[PDB]
Amino acid sequence: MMYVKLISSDGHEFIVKREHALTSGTIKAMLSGPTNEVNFREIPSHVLSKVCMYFTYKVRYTNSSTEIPEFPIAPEIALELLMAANFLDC
Amino acid sequence: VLRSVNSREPSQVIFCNRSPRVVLPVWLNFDGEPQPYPTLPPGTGRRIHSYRGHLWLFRDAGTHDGLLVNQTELFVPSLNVDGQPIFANITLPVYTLKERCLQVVRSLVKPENYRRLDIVRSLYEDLEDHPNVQKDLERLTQERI
Amino acid sequence: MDVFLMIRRHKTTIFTDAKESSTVFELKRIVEGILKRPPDEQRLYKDDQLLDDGKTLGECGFTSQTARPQAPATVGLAFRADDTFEALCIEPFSSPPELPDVMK
Ligand SMILES: COCCOc1cc(Cl)ccc1[C@H](C)NC(=O)[C@@H]1C[C@@H](O)CN1C(=O)[C@@H](c1cc(C)no1)C(C)C
Repeated sequence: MMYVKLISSDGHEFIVKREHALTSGTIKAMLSGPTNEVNFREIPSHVLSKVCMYFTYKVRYTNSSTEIPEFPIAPEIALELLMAANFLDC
Repeated sequence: VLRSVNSREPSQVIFCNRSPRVVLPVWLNFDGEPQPYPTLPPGTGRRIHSYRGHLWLFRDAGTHDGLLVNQTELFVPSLNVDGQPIFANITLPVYTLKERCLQVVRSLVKPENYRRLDIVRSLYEDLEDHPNVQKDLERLTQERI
Repeated sequence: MDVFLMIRRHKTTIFTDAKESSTVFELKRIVEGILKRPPDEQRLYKDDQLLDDGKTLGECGFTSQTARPQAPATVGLAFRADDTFEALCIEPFSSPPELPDVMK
């Protein structure tokens, strides 16, 4: 697998499969242009870690007959995760 | 356009709720009006008597979040072979991360208070635009043609 | 069975999956492909406990029950600098803010 690095606003580096990161149309544009690193000045590590779990969840469970479990979100991060999901279009 | 066909041909069905949600089954009547049926607790089944050509869809009873049935939006009972009931497996879809966040924020904030959250105005309108069967029937009729 | 992991060192977090039957050493080969450090310059931990190369991830307690796509299990990683191994150090993620009043 090609991996890409997604870097949070506080400098945490998340290394995820490229195919997983391409779940986000926004990330696809930042990697392709009109590099294998993307910096998110506005997404802290407690939010970007959850976005990466969402990518893993989505690729695992898309087109699956196996019963799908709930993607869990703590109340404390919901507002910031909503703003990140809105920017990332995922 | 989206309505049950009045076949009068009995079709036995198992509603199998394989979701963690309380499920609202909805029957599209012969005029296309949604009729709600009694809810199913999480991980439970119910034997129900329906008819060939009848249209059903399934929602979260509390929020009207969309659910899948046999991996699609609509369930149509068909012919029972050797008296075997038709399985309707009701599952969570893979919600977008955005729709999943809107669900959690709607679950925590009274709709009078959406306007008090510290977010862009476009996101207030996304919170306020709750899932609704009537909206989805409008969408589904246009996708039909 | 696939197990879903976060392999963590300092400010680095790798999201990957592996078989329950795959070995600690085979996971070091995964980390080598990504961070370009050979297995013999790597230690892997479950919490504070050093894991043995020849053990399966299942035997080290990474199972489908505990290592899920939406809640992956954490593997600690330490590098050998020259002679000796650094202590296992994992930087915590940032802290969420206080719940707003209207979400309480
Ligand atoms: C009533 O008292 C027992 C509890 O009724 C329940 C309760 C649950 Cl939870 C499910 C089904 C049922 C009942 C037996 N069946 C139904 O309502 C089925 C499910 C759909 O196909 C519509 N429908 C019908 O009967 C229609 C119908 C009749 C004929 C002929 N053609 O259409 C309607 C006119 C109501």
